[PDB]
Amino acid sequence: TRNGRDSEAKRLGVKRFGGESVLAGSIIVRQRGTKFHAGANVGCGRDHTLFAKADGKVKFEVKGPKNRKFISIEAE
Amino acid sequence: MLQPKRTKFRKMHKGRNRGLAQGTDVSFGSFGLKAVGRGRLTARQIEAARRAMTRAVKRQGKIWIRVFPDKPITEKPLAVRMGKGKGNVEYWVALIQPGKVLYEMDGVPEELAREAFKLAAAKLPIKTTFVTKTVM
Amino acid sequence: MDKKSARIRRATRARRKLQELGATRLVVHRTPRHIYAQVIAPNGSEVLVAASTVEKAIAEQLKYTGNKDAAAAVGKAVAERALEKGIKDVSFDRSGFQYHGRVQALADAAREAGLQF
Amino acid sequence: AKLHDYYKDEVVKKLMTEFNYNSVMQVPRVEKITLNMGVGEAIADKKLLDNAAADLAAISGQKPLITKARKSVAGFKIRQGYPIGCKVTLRGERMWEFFERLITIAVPRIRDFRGLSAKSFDGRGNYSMGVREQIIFPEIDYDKVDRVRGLDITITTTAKSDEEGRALLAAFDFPFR
Amino acid sequence: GIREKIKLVSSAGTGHFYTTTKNKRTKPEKLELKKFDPVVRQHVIYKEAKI
RNA sequence: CCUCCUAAAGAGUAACGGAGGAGCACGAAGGUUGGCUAAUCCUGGUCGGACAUCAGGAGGUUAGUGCAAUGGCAUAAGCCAGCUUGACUGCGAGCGUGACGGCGCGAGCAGGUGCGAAAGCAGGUCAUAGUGAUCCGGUGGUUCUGAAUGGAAGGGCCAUC
RNA sequence: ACUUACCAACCCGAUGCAAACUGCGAAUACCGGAGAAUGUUAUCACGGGAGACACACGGCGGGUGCUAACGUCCGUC
RNA sequence: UGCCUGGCGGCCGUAGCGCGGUGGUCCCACCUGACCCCAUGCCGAACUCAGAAGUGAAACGCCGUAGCGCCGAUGGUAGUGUGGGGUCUCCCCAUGCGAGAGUAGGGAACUGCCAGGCAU
Ligand SMILES: [Mg+2]
Ligand SMILES: [Mg+2]
Ligand SMILES: [Mg+2]
Ligand SMILES: [Mg+2]
Ligand SMILES: [Mg+2]
Ligand SMILES: [Mg+2]
Ligand SMILES: [Mg+2]
Ligand SMILES: [Mg+2]
Ligand SMILES: [Mg+2]
Ligand SMILES: [Mg+2]
Ligand SMILES: [Mg+2]
Ligand SMILES: [Mg+2]
Ligand SMILES: [Mg+2]
Ligand SMILES: [Mg+2]
Ligand SMILES: [Mg+2]
Ligand SMILES: [Mg+2]
Ligand SMILES: [Mg+2]
Ligand SMILES: [Mg+2]
Ligand SMILES: [Mg+2]
Ligand SMILES: [Mg+2]
Ligand SMILES: [Mg+2]
Repeated sequence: TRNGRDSEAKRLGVKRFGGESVLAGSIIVRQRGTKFHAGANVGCGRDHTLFAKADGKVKFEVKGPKNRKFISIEAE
Repeated sequence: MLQPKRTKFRKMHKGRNRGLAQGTDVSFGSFGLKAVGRGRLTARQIEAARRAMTRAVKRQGKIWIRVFPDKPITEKPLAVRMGKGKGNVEYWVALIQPGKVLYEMDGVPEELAREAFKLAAAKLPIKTTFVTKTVM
Repeated sequence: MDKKSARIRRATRARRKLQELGATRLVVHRTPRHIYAQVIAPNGSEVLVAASTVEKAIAEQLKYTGNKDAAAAVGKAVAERALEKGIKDVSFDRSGFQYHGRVQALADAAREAGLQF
Repeated sequence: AKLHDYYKDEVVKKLMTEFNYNSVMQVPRVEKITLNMGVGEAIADKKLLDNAAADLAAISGQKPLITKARKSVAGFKIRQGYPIGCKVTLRGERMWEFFERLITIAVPRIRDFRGLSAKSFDGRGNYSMGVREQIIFPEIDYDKVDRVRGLDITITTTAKSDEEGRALLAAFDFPFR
Repeated sequence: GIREKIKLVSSAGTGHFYTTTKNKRTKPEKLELKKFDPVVRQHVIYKEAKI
């Protein structure tokens, strides 16, 4: 039947890019699935939000046999 | 009259018809009818041209149609204001960029293929050129 | 899945969690004929201590190399060698095998000998 | 136990000399015997499946597994998870004790028996056959059987070809055509 | 919708209660679960009652 | 209210633009420990067929996910079993997203709990819809208040309708 | 069961098409760090006072319409 | 020090698949037995325990081999930021950036810790 509907934009995406200094707890990426996976010092929330578990620099990296994206936190 | 048998979606955004063609070589027959222009070919134009060249070769040889009208075209009727939803699909076009080989032929002498293509070209809204098969 | 691949799959989750926690792990390997034990540093690329039934010094005082008694011997051996190098706190990695029989005998022996897990 | 001994002492000997294998481990072995009862009509009468299970349990001395519908199909009017049959996987002593009972007393009691087919091989050595009456098995009582049922018998072997698979069964003097 | 609100009351005597929903048709039996009672500061058995 | 495209490779972005879905469900369909791995095609097989159940081979997640879409998912988030109630109470470094009201994510601390030998995991469900401010009133609790005083009514505070 | 000037999915080779396809993938733009020069602090916070929430055309990228409109609706200058 | 094997990693197809060959003293595997520990919505298949009669058949490791996967220039082409221009639905010029596909070619991995067998 008729169209006309759409939902509110969920403001997902990368909140802190590579090199950015973050304090423990800071959301690095809001995503729907695990487009990025949690690496060293990075936690994964119930809505697959990746967050900092320790103060430091955001590091993006491709690891493993499945060539997956990982967000980690390097000490600064 | 050519048309997709089924489609994922009924209607499609207008879009643009920028760039040069893909499929610029006689890949199946000995001769071709290449587009030099940019435009849309309707399913009726494609058929009209196909009929002309077929009658010309007295249904000897083999014909290939390298284009397919997979683009749905909508239209608002008379006495209808703007808005109130996208119009209804009326016909199907194939976007044509300069270089597209439209039709291909083999099994006929060059002179005949040239005439058949001259006759089909007159049914088309865009400028064409006769092309021959090449070694690479 | 074939026996080996099926076992590695069974072992992957725990090993990734141990990697994440940065824990020193006591890795056990079992075979119909032999039982092995290695204490691997959190990096996973270097062995701190090891003991097995392929070792002439251990196999000599055992009836059969692939039984619960041999497993308890390998267990006592790693813990003793680990404690001589100051390694006290570890995490047991059953490596896809059930925590039972031979694997259990090795872990209960290491716990007895003084290893903390 | 009798036919496993017969395999070891006389069948291996026969096959090795027939195909000229470099190793004894190349010799086709009888891997497993799978008995299956496709009830199908259990959807109307649930009790019918239970009798098919109790029948299979008498034939092979082990509790049958009641197989459920893998996917729903409109053709037979069945929904996913419906008990639509029962199977038994036979291995070791029970496989051999059954294999002897099949050749020695069950298969000879088939109505107007002349010999089972030798062309019903899956193309990779494994043999598939089907019984029409379950009363051929002396473990089943004619006076107590509610209905006349049949079952599928599949002999899974380590044979690489049908030629090899044929020779493994023929060596057990399996009643062929 | 066809699911009703129910209260789980503390057996510890304290007025404390948890609140949940229940499909009264499919599951007619009274719901029993061990839950933490913040008044006695211990895990006690809780039993279903009307909301 | 939710999902995709339009949306111009951060976020956001309009139209009576193009397509769909929600206004629930689940005491297990939740937690944990242990295990398991689809679709589809070919060959063989009682009744039995294009398709039911059984066996082998190819295949390699195209399956599955309570439901729309998209992103995820094998270490499975998919499927099964044992034990269970973490579908805990108080809090919360630090963040995201909003004009605001709000909404969301969160390691960690305290008390108490379940599962596991243990490392550990659990503050519901793969995630994102499943909703209703305030007022007024109802029910239970309460070191609060109690118009001379002691009570009480009524009010507050906590829970909830 | 046998067979046919018909139709024919899958698979292989060849050829195209896609806003709601992607085993590829820019230019730009955007986020963060450091450094100089320049710029009447241009920046942030708090406080006093507003106006404004009918926009228009032109360029580029689009939706809609007929790649019609001095049309209509977004983005960006 | 060399060869061989097992375990745990790095790396994540130049590393994989296929085809051919090859290995059992040791290791690994299949294997033998199963009352029991423990196990099967049935089954000692798997999980598991007690072993050593057999075999490297399968698997696994190693060696070889460009049928496939995979990696992949140079040059040209497509696009595009800025400035300019035309016949302005689309293009062109100056400048900077510069794909994707295809072509030549590469390619039968490389590497660390520990342990065991053998040899000098
Ligand atoms: Mg965007
Ligand atoms: Mg953008
Ligand atoms: Mg679930
Ligand atoms: Mg698990
Ligand atoms: Mg069939
Ligand atoms: Mg415990
Ligand atoms: Mg008074
Ligand atoms: Mg008073
Ligand atoms: Mg201000
Ligand atoms: Mg207004
Ligand atoms: Mg306005
Ligand atoms: Mg405007
Ligand atoms: Mg205007
Ligand atoms: Mg075995
Ligand atoms: Mg071999
Ligand atoms: Mg370059
Ligand atoms: Mg590139
Ligand atoms: Mg390239
Ligand atoms: Mg390529
Ligand atoms: Mg070469
Ligand atoms: Mg050595």
